[PDB]
Amino acid sequence: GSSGSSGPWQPPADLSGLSIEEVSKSLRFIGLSEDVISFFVTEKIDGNLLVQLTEEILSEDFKLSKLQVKKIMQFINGSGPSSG
Repeated sequence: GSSGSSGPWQPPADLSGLSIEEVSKSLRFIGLSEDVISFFVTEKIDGNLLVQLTEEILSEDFKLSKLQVKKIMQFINGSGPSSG
């Protein structure tokens, strides 16, 4: 494809290295709220940080919704045999 809008970007296999900026797009994959994304970039949250974050820290500190914490966790781990 010459010119125009093409070339879809996506997150790598491992989330241990991404930058605070890459994270903003990392969540875009699943499609989260505009507030959630910025909530990470504003908290200096990066790739190495995301992987470090846990459901407990996401519900204790972040205190995000039950759905969010569930969506973010699924992104970190990656495993998902349920296949919604």
